[PDB]
Amino acid sequence: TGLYTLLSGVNRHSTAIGRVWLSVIFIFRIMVLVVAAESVWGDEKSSFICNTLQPGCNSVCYDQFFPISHVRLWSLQLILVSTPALLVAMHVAHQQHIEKKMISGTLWWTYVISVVFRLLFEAVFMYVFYLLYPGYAMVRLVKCDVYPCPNTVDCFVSRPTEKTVFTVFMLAASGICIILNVAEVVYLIIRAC
Amino acid sequence: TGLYTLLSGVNRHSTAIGRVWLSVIFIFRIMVLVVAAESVWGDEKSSFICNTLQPGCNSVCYDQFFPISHVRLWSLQLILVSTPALLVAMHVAHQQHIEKKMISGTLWWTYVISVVFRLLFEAVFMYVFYLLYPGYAMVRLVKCDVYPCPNTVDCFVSRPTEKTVFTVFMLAASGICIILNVAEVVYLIIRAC
Repeated sequence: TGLYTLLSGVNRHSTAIGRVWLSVIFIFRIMVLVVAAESVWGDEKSSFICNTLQPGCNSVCYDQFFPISHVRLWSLQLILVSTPALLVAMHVAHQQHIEKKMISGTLWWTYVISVVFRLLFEAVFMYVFYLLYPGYAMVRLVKCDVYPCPNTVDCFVSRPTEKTVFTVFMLAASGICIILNVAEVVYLIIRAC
Repeated sequence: TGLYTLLSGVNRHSTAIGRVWLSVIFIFRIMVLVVAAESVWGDEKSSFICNTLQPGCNSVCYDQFFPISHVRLWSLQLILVSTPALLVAMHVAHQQHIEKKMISGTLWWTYVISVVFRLLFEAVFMYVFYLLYPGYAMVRLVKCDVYPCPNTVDCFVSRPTEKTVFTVFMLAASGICIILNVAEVVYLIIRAC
């Protein structure tokens, strides 16, 4: 859990919000993703079937309707969100090593910049998820007309309801994280002056 | 061949047109139908296939696109066209038997009425063929959306080109028969006065 709190962005300049609340939500998202990765999204493509005899229609329809899986999007989002925290940690380690082998304002500015970057990454991933999948709910039946499928074919999705439930959980957690990051930057600015 | 000439409508009041030309066309139609009945229309339904996994779609699509086979239509047309000729023949046999056990105008009127009825039957069968199958040509691929087929499916017809050739032959023969019957009634009316 210590590695998770390090990846959250806990810093000596962090207030209570960033130290005790943001890290817990980060760990919660990690745990939910670990639970839901291969249990419910494991057979997304192998169980995807269409009512046709045309060879190759299943694969092209699956690629058309799922350009990138939800789990992979959430994994990329978590990696990119955790990157600035470990960047700051490595910078702190470098500064301490330089001190050992031989100011606070630089640390403060680095912390606020990293928080802003985390907010930006969360916002852009929310926007791209909205672009790819406008509705939070997943449907049982889809209509596919991509070549080589003739006319329009019916295709069926695996576990729509469970995927909808986990999507709701993940989106709520991401929204809470965005709100907490905005509160963090506002609180730091207020404390500055 | 004598039975065929009897079924054509050969009568003692018949002129050359009805005695030597109409009967030959009748026999020609019979022979072409016998050749084409089971050779080319035999596998019309068993070889009819559609690109789908839906059970029962082949049968409903075949029934939708072929309400009655061409061969059965031609068989019914031949039977109904040959009916008045044998009706007249049985009436003549009855008259001769009555004469044996004990006028010409009755025979003349019966002959002209039978020719008119043959013309009407040929015309109505031509019209119903035009209603069911507007084009003389048969296509390779058809689009079917009848329940329970989902959306629209592609279905493939057996031997479209050979069926088109035989359809052209049969339609030309029927048209020639219609023209000859009209000429027969006109010639009989002219000879009457």
